[PDB]
Amino acid sequence: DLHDKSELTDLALANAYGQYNHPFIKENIKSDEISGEKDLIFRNQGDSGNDLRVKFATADLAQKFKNKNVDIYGASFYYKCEKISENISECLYGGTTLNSEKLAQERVIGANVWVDGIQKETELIRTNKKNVTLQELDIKIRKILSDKYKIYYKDSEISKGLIEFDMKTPRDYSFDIYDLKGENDYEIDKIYEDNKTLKSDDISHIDVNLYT
Repeated sequence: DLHDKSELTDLALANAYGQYNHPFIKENIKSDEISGEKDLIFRNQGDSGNDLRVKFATADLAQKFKNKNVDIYGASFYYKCEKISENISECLYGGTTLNSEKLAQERVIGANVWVDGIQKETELIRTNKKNVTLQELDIKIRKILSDKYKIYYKDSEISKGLIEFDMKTPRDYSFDIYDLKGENDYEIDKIYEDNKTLKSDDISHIDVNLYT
């Protein structure tokens, strides 16, 4: 039972359309500043000079990355992002991996895609990270699905969709693309606050099934 796009508000759709098409990506930056037990602050490193607040589910996660060089890839937002200082604060959940943890060669993952059961062109996503967040993978697939199938347009035909990430062992992860937790990003993106990370070389493939 997949959620229908009709259940979403115009604001939820517009927010999803914006964030999945414009991921926040930063390579090799470092915060030695914890805020509110569970957040790391990167001053001046958000978009357009803004400060970045990266939010984690736990103090242990924030502490793991404190004073480490990291790469960030995640969905960013402003509304309800807790103020840091005088500069504008931009936020993101998780999306964080150690910059030193890199593969010997790029991993390219293929996604088989179907719309009403009809097979569409394979989609390809890639990473050089030894450990990659599930958030990054999800965003890279939703970006292509948005580009090609307009999944977050209000009037486009797609009304249901599931993305499944399968490992080389019997373990998978999945996202129902219309099961948004709220209409604002600060709530929607909490699905990434666990900073869930997968070993890139243990990922097998991705399945995308969309329906009208």
